[PDB]
Amino acid sequence: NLTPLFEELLQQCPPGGQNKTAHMVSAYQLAQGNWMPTSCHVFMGTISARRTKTHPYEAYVKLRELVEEHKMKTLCPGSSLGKHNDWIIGKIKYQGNLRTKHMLNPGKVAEQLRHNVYNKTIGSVMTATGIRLEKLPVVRAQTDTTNFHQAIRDKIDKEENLQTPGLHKKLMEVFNALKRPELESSYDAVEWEELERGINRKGAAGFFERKNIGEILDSEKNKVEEIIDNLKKGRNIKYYETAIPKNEKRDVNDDWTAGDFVDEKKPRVIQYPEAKTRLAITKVMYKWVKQKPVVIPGYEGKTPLFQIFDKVKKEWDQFQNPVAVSFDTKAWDTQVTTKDLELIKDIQKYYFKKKWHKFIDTLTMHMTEVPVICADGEVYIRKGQRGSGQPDTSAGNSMLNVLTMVYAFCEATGVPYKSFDRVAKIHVCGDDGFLITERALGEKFASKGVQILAEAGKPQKITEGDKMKVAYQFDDIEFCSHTPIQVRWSDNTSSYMPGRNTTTILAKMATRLDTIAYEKAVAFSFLLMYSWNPLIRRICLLVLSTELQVKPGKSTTYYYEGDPISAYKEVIGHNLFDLKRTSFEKLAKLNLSMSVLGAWTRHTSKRLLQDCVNMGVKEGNWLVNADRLVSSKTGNRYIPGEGHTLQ
Repeated sequence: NLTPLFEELLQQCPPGGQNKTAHMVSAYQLAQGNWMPTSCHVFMGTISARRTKTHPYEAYVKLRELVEEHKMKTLCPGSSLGKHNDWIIGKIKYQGNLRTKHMLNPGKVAEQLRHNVYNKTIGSVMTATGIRLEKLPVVRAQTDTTNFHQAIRDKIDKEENLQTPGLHKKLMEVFNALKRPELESSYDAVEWEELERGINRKGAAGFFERKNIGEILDSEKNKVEEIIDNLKKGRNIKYYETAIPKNEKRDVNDDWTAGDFVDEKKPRVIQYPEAKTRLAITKVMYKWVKQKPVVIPGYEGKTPLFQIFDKVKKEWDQFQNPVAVSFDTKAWDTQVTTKDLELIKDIQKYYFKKKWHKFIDTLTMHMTEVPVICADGEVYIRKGQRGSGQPDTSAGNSMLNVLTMVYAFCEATGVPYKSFDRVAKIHVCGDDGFLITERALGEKFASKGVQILAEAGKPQKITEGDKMKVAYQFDDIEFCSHTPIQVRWSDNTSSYMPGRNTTTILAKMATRLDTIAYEKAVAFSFLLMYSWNPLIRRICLLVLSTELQVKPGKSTTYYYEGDPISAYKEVIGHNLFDLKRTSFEKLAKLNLSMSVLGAWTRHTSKRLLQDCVNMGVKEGNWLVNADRLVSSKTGNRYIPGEGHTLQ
């Protein structure tokens, strides 16, 4: 009866190792009585206990006392600064004002010297149909400096999470089972041309950096190569990261993205090393941080969003009663421990050539304890954790996440590490992800996994009944802020597309953070993902019919060469005209938020179709005739030119 209070309390106990020297009892076992707790040091949901005719309520109180005693005996151990970073001291000009409780705020340096706006064409397309933009949810809002200081105190300002003893030994036991020995010690850095190929010249400037990436590349490339050598030999350098709030002017991505969802998952606190330091890290570790080739099992950072759910359902279909168990770690970046970072270090040393291990052993040391500069000049010393702007973020988090989840899953079920790829499939993109396995294993892992994942220091989001999110049918999987939605093509074949709430799609489509060429690029980018949504599909076509003489802009996720309907068929595998049905039920779910907020009218759907037909019945070759129902209504079809989709 009193069993849950033990389970909730067990999520607060310090991680311990196997203690065979005493009796280790379960949370349900404690609720049965005749058991008095002997230590709040917990291991796999068990604690050392003695049998002594106890009342349950007493056992909890002794545990509450055991835990409270330790909490007031293991708080403020103390923050220390590493010598290799002493150089930052000489830069303080004023006293510190962060009022941090767990990390040093040694002072402030001297300072140096964006709005949410609507896309004029798209927005005029929506409004003309009765969509009320004001009713759409806010997206990509910025935050004030006072919330920023409190945000850092709220989420960053935390000591490293305690982890189970010897864990990283076990995590290496898992990695050895999925190493790719045909590549051991085979990675080398790439040359300047390969690095500059896929790069944004507008890469974010450091706090002490004046020039962007494109400027740093065009003129100070020699400076970057100097950084590498000092690291190549194990020499300290001026490592610092700049802290700005998400959607500040310098929240700019160095590398390509798969969609707007990546920006949505960025923490409230963006932390990145200098443009020059990022370039040095990227030129050296290119094959890792960009996962070329992919050696992280189930890493979907390169999988385009329109492929992922087709790719997964092919795995889904091979199980007897599959479930998908979601990973939902609370603010992952703040939970990377120092010991976790050397686990990636020891892994990066595995795949890199012998001539770079000193580089890695050194750069890890800096990342063990990083000096960070706020936008306003306040300086704090972060104990470990992952900076969202580091080049190793997605690569390092992803490989970190798989090992951690496999450990939690395998130890929860009894499945041996070497047998995993046989009884389960996993897919991750940074901290977000899930695993597929049989309902038996999935329900077992989902119930015990929350506590185990607390013992490894990756606490999950508080959920109902302390159980991980379990998907029992395919299109309930949630991944990368999207979810599978079925479509049936004209040839009676089925595929899945990335589904998402209609409200969210409209908002992210109608806005930007501070031209008509751009809006056609957005229209195409959204069309590749959301052609299942008849509202979006037709809005997108209308924008594409707008001033056909203009070429599409190239600043966003995708753009097209030539006729766009061809580009759709090139990557999707079917012509847009072949979309005959969108999954009936799932569309109802995703459109509900539209009616919840009242963002549309009872005739909005019809007014949009009727708006598209008006442009479509006129004689000639019109984009809107790609829509099967529009073409069914106009009697004419769209005949595509040549087309190609490019990033």
